Amino acid sequence: SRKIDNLD
Amino acid sequence: SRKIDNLD
Amino acid sequence: SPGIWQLDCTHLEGKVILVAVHVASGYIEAEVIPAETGQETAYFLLKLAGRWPVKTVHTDNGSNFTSTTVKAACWWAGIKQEDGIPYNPQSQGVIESMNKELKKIIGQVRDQAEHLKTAVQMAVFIHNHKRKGYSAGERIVDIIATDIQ
Amino acid sequence: SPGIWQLDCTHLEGKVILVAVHVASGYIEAEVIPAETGQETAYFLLKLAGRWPVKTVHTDNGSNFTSTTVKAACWWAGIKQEDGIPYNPQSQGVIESMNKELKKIIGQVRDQAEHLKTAVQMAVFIHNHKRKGYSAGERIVDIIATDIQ
Ligand SMILES: [Cl-]
Ligand SMILES: [Cl-]
Repeated sequence: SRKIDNLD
Repeated sequence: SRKIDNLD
Repeated sequence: SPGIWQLDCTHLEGKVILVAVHVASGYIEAEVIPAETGQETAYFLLKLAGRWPVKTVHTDNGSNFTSTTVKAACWWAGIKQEDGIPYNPQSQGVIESMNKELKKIIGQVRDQAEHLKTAVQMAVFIHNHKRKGYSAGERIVDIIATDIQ
Repeated sequence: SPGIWQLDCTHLEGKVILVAVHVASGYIEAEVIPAETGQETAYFLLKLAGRWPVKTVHTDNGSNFTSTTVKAACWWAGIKQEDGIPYNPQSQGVIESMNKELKKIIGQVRDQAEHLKTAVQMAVFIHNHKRKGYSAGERIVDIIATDIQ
């Protein structure tokens, strides 16, 4: 998701 | 419950 | 005073951020919970007291002060539970300024994290490492080591 | 050496206990998670590094070494991620003994807690405060204070 905690 | 985390 | 911490509860995004502040250093630990209950507060204090030598906690309100589960955790971990009456009116202002600074940091990182709990941990990290000179994380270690010696 | 930690993952009750050990003192932090994923490992290391000056982490297995989520948390928090190869065979022994000690403590408290997460935090607290002479919690503060000076 393009987040540190959700790279996806 | 007679537990530290559940006094019930 | 090396052993004295203050609990503080603030809200963001319909959720609750529980904070413990080590008063002499400004160092903090924090967590996100759906709501402040005695059981959540008790567990957070058990965690804090296994990590630092917690002698006294000034509770953040009368419901956590009254809560028998919070008192049972303080008994278990050897913590003296006290009220959080700001007999020193400067206490009030210090906590409000801390909450506004934490919220500012959280807004600066907020789009790097999907979940609020990540953003809050990023804010704990930034707060504790900020040099103001020493950081809060340096100050708390110095204070306690001095006490142990 | 003040900055070096080792991750360690152990199982109990169908659940996973993730542990970080500060190698020079033996001090620990730990959590219970349903399973050991790179996202849970990454969040745990973000928490640890906001609370102590984590310079290097030896990961507990190749999956967390490889995990890009874990590498992204180590980047964010300024941590050098390393493997956990016991080039010193003494390392395997020390970890195995720590897991057996922690499980022992957990069984000594297990009936005072409804949830495993409580019993694990009670065991962190007992482990860190045990004098063997200083406790692990005393050693880690002395080590890091010595480093800051
Ligand atoms: Cl609430
Ligand atoms: Cl697993």
